[PDB]
Amino acid sequence: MIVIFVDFDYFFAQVEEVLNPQYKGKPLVVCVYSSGAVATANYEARKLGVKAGMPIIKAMQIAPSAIYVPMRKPIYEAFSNRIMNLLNKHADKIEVASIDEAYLDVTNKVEGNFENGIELARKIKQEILEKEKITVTVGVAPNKILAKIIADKSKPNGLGVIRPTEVQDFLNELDIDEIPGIGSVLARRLNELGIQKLRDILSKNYNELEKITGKAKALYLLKLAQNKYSEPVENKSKIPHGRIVTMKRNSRNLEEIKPYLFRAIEESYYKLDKRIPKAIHVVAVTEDLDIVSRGRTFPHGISKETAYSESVKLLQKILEEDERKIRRIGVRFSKFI
DNA sequence: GGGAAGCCGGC
DNA sequence: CGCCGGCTTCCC
Ligand SMILES: [Ca+2]
Repeated sequence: MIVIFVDFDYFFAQVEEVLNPQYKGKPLVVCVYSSGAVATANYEARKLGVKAGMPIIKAMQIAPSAIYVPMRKPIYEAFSNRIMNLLNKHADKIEVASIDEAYLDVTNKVEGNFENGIELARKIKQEILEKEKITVTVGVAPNKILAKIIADKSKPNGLGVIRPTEVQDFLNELDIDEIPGIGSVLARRLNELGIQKLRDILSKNYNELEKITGKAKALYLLKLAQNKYSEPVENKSKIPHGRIVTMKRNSRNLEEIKPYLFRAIEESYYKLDKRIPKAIHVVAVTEDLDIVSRGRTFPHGISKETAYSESVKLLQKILEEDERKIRRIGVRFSKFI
């Protein structure tokens, strides 16, 4: 398999500089409100210590010279959509992982030769750069997971590569904390059990391991540690779809809300097109503007009716638990196929 | 079935 | 930047 993973560097900030070039070379911080937080920081801003998730208040007191802009999501979606469309032209299959990440299966495209894959990846960085002035990072590897890992090692504006010949040697010297699913709490204690690198997984009690990691993840690590891990690039998009409609007025009455919720399972569902969700979320935004959501997960796609049936059920649950008044109601679909 | 808990990771 | 939206597993 030949996977190219493409990661748009600090995408929201890059989009702002492309739109407003006078922002280039000065700190720029993109802000998100739900006090607000940093969604993205450009280079000069990051260089001063501004990080994603940081409260705007703390950011200002380390980058007072930064320009702080509000997040303009619809326009970032427009750029992303365009770049995704550049991508799928070069791919057999493309998995959109988020607004700024995509995995391309180009196996059948470079006629199976990893070398022409690397060059394809170059052409792809250059194309995006010429046409959209967006710099991206790419990783080229035999699978999705390796492609990502080496991509993150190559930040920013990079091109990282793990040749099929190098896979085993690479997997071997790989620290355990560099592995997705392995956060701080359990890296800490895989270390306490003598596991420092992914190879150490091979030489361990599978039961003393299992009891802290979990069955499915122990499996994951084993399969990974022996180059027997491979999940395919599914041709799809993981970006949640849905819309939230503003109501006539505040309401906590199930029957007043019900049709509003029912109509959102149209205004979005038409735009949903071919893809089929496994998860439903009713999103309620209070008069307070707080977000109250009840999601459920079903190992089955979602017909128009399977929504309604579980829709109001979840709307119930929301009303039956929160006391706040509700101003807008909506729906979010995820886990597509 | 589905809520509580712990963990990961994106923001 | 330390917090809370998805997944997995424990528990009732
Ligand atoms: Ca990233």
